[PDB]
Amino acid sequence: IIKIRITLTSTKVKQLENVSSNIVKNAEQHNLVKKGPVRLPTKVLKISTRKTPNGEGSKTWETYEMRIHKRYIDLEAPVQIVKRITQITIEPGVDVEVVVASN
Amino acid sequence: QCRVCSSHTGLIRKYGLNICRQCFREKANDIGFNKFR
Amino acid sequence: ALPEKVIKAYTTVGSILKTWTHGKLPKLFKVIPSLRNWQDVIYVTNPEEWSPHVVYEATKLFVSNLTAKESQKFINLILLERFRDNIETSEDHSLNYHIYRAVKKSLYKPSAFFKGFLFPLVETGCNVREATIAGSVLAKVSVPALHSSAALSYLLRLPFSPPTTVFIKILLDKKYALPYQTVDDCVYYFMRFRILDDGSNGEDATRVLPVIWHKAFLTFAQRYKNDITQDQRDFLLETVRQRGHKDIGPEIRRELLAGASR
Amino acid sequence: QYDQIINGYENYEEELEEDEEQNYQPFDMSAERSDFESMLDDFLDN
Amino acid sequence: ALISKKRKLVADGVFYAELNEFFTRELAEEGYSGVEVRVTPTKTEVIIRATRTQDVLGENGRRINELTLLVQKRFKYAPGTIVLYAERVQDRGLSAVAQAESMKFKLLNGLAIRRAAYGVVRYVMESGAKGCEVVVSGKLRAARAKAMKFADGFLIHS
RNA sequence: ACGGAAGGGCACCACCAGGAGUGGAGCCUGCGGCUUAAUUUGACGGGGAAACUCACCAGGUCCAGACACAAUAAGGAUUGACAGAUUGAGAGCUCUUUCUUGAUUUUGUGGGUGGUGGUGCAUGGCCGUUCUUAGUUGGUGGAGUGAUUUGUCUGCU
Ligand SMILES: [Mg+2]
Ligand SMILES: [Zn+2]
Repeated sequence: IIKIRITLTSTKVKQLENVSSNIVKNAEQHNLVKKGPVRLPTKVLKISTRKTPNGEGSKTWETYEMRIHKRYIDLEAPVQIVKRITQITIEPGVDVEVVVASN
Repeated sequence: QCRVCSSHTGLIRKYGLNICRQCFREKANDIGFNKFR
Repeated sequence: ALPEKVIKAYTTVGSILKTWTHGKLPKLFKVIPSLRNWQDVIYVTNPEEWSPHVVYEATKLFVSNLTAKESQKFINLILLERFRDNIETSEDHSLNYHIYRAVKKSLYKPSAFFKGFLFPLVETGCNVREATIAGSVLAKVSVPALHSSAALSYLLRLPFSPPTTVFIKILLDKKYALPYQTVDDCVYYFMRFRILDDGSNGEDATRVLPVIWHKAFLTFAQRYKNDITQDQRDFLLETVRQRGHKDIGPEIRRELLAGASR
Repeated sequence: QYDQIINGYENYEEELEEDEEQNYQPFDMSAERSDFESMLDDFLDN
Repeated sequence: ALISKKRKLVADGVFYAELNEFFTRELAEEGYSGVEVRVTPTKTEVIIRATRTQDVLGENGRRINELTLLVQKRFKYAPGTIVLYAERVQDRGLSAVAQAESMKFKLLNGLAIRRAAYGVVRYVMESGAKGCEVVVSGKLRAARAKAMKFADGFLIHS
């Protein structure tokens, strides 16, 4: 009997939501008790970059961006279900994390 | 120095990446930094 | 596992040897060559995080205080590592001058160098840079005729690549006294590149051979034309006929013809 | 002369394997120099 | 170990970037298509999707070792915590010759009939095969003749 | 091509109406200038900054030459472990030892090793800029021997 918390972090929402809905429906279709995929605020990391490369012309400015989305799902299952689901769900772009403790 | 082009100058020493701005602007797309706005 | 005394003392000495630039080396670092297990102790000092100065000076100390096998283990596990690491991680892909002078201090024992530096280098992804640099090392340093002949005879049996031919060229430009067996390995090397019409060829038979192979063939045919038999000379003049150069081919052939068999 | 050294150059990994098989010893303090921990004590006292 | 989350992920992006760069520069004459790095509990698996693996896996596998050590020596991995696999050409699970000799040597060495065939079919289907079929015909230590088919995945016959 | 013929835009790096100012003051900071043994240097240099960064100064040190070649050398050419002499500002540096020695020669010559020698030619190519293409192009057709022309225009938009 293991009560585990899972947290995903990704920049591409399609792969992240693919993995999220996969884990959701795969966790309920074999009867588990869970808290649905809770959605943390998409943090938008921006980088201010000067328009001027060569010292010609006045100084005006620009901006680069990244959107980082994070989800979390809570579950209760044995050791084998967690191992197998963690091995099966591995995807590129999406970063999965499995924590066992509840403190 | 910039771990790409032997340059003491331009160094983005932030986050431990240490690429000068010229090379970091090129490697930006391979690192993960893309043009949104 | 080691005593915690050794752990803390040589982690302290390993924090000393990160920044050391002049004066005298630590007392605990100069008593390591005298140890029966210097290799369990030299790791606590953290070998990859010494400054180039400590690389040069530890090279001097350990290649001048250890035996041949111990100098080989040292030059292989630390010097070759730091060499490749400073060439690979630098940004003009150059080598520091202290690591260099250290390689020059590891070629004072040519057996330890060749067996521990050159040979595990050439057989682990020796690119053109590391061999321009190590080729410069070997091209600058004076090495005994016996260890030079043996290293030559090892580089000859190696798979063909432009760096290894740079090396063979360099050891042939030495123009020392090779035993008849070394000259045999040379002739066999320069033989393996001809095309056998009877149905037995590898890739060396039809491949494009650089300027360095014809220069090494030229220097070989220049210094050791009197130390090859008539048969081997006919095989080599055959390799000249098939795989000859526009300008160097005729001069290699002329340097084989102007010689007396043994 | 030559036949002795080329079997050591060409087969240096096998001769290193045999030298390391015959002559490997674990860290022993009483089998080093016996005035060595005298130097461990002499350096660690500054 | 232990870098801040954003810095961890960005440095992993830089890692993939740099290894992709090095692998595009090195395996240019081996039809290199791409790479994928899988982080596992014990080791790190750098899979090389290169459309000429017979050269990437040279004599005695040498050219892979020589590469791993490189991707080790500069990135400072502990000897054994980095492993390079190839994907396309010299994948011995896509050559029916090596698997009929694998089955011949599985039955000759004295294994089982279903373990040899399901093991060979699973290994073929693990190496990136669209499908596999293995037919075992004969006596099977009996007095009457028997034929078995071990099909898995997807094949075309016409 | 060019116009400083005229005509339109169409604009707060233009003007109106203002608003806040700056220029005057102290202090900061960059540039010039002078001064300096040096006051590193480019035209913001991520150029923030007592060591570092230093690229500039006053001195003290190392390490040189691949090699070839001629003498020496084993009854010594000279390389390594140390202790005191040291020793000036800090290190080395040399000679008396206990010692390793043990040809790595010491010294003098030459064409170039060394190119961890930089400059140039050709070739492939990557990053920086421009006509920063924002009205051009060519294709058939017509006219002209031709440069050229028409398309690409009176109109109106
Ligand atoms: Mg016309
Ligand atoms: Zn750069």
